Amino acid sequence: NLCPAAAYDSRYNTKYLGFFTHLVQAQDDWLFRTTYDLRTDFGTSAEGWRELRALRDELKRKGIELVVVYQPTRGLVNREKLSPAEKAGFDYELAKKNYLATIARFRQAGIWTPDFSPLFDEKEEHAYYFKGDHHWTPHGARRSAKIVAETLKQVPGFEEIPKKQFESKRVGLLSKLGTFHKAAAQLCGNSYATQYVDRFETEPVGASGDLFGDGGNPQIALVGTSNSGPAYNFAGFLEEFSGADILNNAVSGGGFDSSLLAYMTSEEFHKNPPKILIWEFATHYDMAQKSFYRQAMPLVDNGCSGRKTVLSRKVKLRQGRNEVLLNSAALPIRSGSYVADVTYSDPSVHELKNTIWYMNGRREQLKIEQSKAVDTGGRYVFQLRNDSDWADQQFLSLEIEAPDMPQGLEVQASICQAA
Repeated sequence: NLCPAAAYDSRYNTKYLGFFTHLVQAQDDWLFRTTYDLRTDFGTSAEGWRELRALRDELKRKGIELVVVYQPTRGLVNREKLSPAEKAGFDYELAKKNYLATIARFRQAGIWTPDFSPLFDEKEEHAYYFKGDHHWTPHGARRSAKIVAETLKQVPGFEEIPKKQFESKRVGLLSKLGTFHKAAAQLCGNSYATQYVDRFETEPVGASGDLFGDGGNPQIALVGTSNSGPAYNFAGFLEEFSGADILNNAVSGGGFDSSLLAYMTSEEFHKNPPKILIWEFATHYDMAQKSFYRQAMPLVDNGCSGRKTVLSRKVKLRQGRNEVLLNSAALPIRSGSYVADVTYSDPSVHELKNTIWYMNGRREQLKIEQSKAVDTGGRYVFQLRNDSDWADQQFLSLEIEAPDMPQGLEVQASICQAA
């Protein structure tokens, strides 16, 4: 039913289109993406695995256990919706093997990791995935949350977490015209039916003993993508099957990084850290991205908050370059053991362009893009570079390139010792 042009990866050469490379027509109105859905490669580089373990450890030091929800591919779960040709062409066993190996590597990094493989190659009346979209249906989210809940119960400390009874009810229908279907419409002029599935919500029921473990506060937090959003009720099913409150901090559009970064920038996170942090994302993200970890690591301990700065200053941004902090007294500030903490006056500024000068004339240009949908109060936090040959350098200056900058916009920067 798809037009011939749809079969060529080079036809998907744009921003919108690159998320669909390339579309194939399966049974009924099922579409699959070859590179996203029918992939056989999973995981990350050795550096990625080291960064994941380091982050897990930092979290563990703070009394936080990490659970990763590694959402499986549409190909692994809904294999059977493929055409016989496509099914024959999709190396399902290789994909499954590589996926499971990746799950094992998560575990080896000290991360609790639910195994979704019993859901693979499913035969279910309510399909795990939408026909022409990248989101799971609520039923998919539900079957996933049952397994995750089983992992949560194994997590050290889970027994002390306050327990409640939750019930999930269907409260309406959820309409979705899938993104793959829309992409195919743009490419081929095709037209696909909007899907309507069961929409669910979850509520506490019963009496208001076990409710008061850990003083009664919620102890489990969820960070994630649009998949953990309210429409699919992933958090609600987690509560239903686990008996525990789930603080949902998912960010739609946030991808791999945004939700967790915004959450760990929040004050409540550092005031009352969760015993358990659940982290949900899919298989196409680059898990080794260094600028992610440079923020996440120092964010575990609230950057410079509560702790004395060696330098601190507030300047109004001019168009272009702004020198923000200058070590004019030539104080001892070793890079690979120092941290930056920075706050815009306008919380709607979702981009930060930094230049870091050292006493040897070298420079680092660090550019941090933040999701449009989050609000960290305009705050950003990052470690000074500690690559092989940078950790040793003496800090000289921090400069900030102005953002469509709001008028009057100022910025507050501070540099502190790291623990």
